Amino acid sequence: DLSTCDDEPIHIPGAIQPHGLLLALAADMTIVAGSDNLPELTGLAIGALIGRSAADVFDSETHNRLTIALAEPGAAVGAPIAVGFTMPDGERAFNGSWHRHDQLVFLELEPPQRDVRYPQAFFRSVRSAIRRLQAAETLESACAAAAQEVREITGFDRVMIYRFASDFSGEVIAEDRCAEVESYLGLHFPASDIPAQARRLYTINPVRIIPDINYRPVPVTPDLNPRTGRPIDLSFAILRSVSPVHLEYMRNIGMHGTMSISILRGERLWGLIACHHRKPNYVDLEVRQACELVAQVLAWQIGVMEEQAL
Amino acid sequence: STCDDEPIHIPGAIQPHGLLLALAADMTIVAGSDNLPELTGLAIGALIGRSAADVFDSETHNRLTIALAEPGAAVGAPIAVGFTMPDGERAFNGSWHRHDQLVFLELEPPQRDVRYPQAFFRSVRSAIRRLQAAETLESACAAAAQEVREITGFDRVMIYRFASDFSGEVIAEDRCAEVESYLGLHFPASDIPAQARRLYTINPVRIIPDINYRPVPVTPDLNPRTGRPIDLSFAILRSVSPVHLEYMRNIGMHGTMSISILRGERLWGLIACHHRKPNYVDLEVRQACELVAQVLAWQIGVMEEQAL
Ligand SMILES: *C/C=C1/C(=C/c2[nH]c(/C=C3[NH+]=C(/C=C4\NC(=O)C(C=C)=C4C)C(C)=C\3CCC(=O)O)c(CCC(=O)O)c2C)NC(=O)[C@H]1C
Ligand SMILES: *C/C=C1/C(=C/c2[nH]c(/C=C3[NH+]=C(/C=C4\NC(=O)C(C=C)=C4C)C(C)=C\3CCC(=O)O)c(CCC(=O)O)c2C)NC(=O)[C@H]1C
Repeated sequence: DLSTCDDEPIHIPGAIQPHGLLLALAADMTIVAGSDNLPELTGLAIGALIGRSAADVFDSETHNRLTIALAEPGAAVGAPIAVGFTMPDGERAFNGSWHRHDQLVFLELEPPQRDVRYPQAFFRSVRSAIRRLQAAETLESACAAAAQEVREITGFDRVMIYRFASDFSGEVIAEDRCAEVESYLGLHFPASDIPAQARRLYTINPVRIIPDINYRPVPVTPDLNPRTGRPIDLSFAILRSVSPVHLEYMRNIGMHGTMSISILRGERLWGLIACHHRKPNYVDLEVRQACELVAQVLAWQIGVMEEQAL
Repeated sequence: STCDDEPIHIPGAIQPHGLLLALAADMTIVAGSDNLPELTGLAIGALIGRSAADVFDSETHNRLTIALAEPGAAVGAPIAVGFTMPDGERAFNGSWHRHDQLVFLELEPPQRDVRYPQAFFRSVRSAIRRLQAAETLESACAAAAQEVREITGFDRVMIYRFASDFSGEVIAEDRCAEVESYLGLHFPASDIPAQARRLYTINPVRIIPDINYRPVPVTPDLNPRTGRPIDLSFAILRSVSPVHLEYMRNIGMHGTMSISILRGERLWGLIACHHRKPNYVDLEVRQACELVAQVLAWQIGVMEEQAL
């Protein structure tokens, strides 16, 4: 008390965070469910899109891009996709990401933030970040370089490299932060801070962001997968509404924006790049992707160093 | 030292798929490519001595001043460019670099395509996974060649490793069934002479989308600081040795791109890409190919086996 930790079904909250929209599609692209904010940011209104083809809802270019993406052999758990609608109004572009799960195709839409951000310049800077990281030659220094790069690209107040021990307790082994915030370097945390069902989720889905912990959830309606007759599994949805217990925990330490990226050493959860901001901090899909690439390169380095000996 | 002698860094010309402008440190226009009127409606004659502010829009001028002002590294970076002009305004995909006391801008008209080229992140994520699963140098190079071919669509992608005498061997390859294999062939050092090699050690990417291009003169071809021809070593548009052009014409490949594989300071090898037809490589693509080369070189280093 609390020892009910592992029991919360965090993957089926029936709701998302309000900063994007979510549509759930059948394989033939009929809309089966949608976030209740679909009228505002866009159409009008769920009961109105339900049963319509997503293809009569978005762009001709978007439908083509999605058909290409979904035909691409080798699963992948989805990817970015540029999305546009034209409506009675009414022409909007979104940063989309799709994914397949639970026998549905999900489309999440985020309005493009930060306001350019020339992508060619951003790719070049990502390459340079990767170069600095790959030049580190010890575990702490690779971890510190990783935290510095992520901090640089995301502007987060405090970026921490959290390493799991064999019992899933953990320690902050590297950190880059603004001098105004507290250091967590060297601090140890028990396993129950990230309970077993979260660790499972974070092994299969390596990126999460909660830009404002004080958000009001938006329901997904109907919250019923027609393929299962049960609530829709939002495990792979970037917009998934998270456990209220975690949000209380964040409020408790005074950080209203958070993101973390799993560091996967093979198929195993080695640690996290954990990021805290004092106020809300929205991070574009492109920047989240750069942070994922950083964790991927860092994981590879960690493995090479682990194979050293002997 | 005979194939060594061609002054490849000073051709006084570029390839016609972009334009080049050269600016003094105070941003006045020093020189530009003769296709300015065709691509922009403005003449070089009307541009020499004029300020960058007086020529590009304010947002471009800002981006560029900020990029150049950034302290520390970078020979250069990508930049989005628009022109001020009475006839209106045109957007270009830009890079700048600094070299020989000049600042260069290279600009290409924006991509217009019926096709859907692949995305930087997905392509790099997938390439690292594959490289990482590899357990030998040869398999790591083959994964690199296969990823670069997938990203680019090139008919043949080869990993060319230099020996200590700077001869070379194609140690991995991916190709379409329609073109011959070069896998396991050795080539003499003369195929990439000493001055090209030195260039390719400091400037790691080269692209010749159409080897039968009509070179476009840079005017004036005279650096005001230096009284010598404009040094285009870091220009991605530089017009390339016509000897190397004929070398490709002779093997029927009309589009090429290569990326250096660098091991610290040493030119270790090339990712060499051949296409039968001209091949204009998407800008996101060339960056992904560059990152593949950097991660491969790291991996080659690891397999070399530690910390000096
Ligand atoms: C009994 C329930 C508890 C609990 C539940 C819980 N916690 C999470 C998710 C996270 N917990 C995190 C822990 C840390 N962040 C840090 O910075 C550090 C130390 C440096 C630790 C130990 C992290 C990073 C997450 C991921 C989310 C994020 O990045 O902010 C969940 C799952 C939330 C969700 O995905 O729905 C749950 C159920 N935490 C507890 O302390 C006890 C009371
Ligand atoms: C005496 C002059 C000769 C000569 C000159 C030359 N060659 C280059 C540049 C390249 N040569 C290349 C060689 C290969 N490409 C391949 O695929 C293979 C086989 C696997 C080989 C040996 C390459 C890759 C380049 C870089 C350009 C590219 O990627 O297409 C230059 C310099 C061109 C320039 O940068 O201006 C010169 C002067 N080559 C000869 O064979 C003799 C006759």
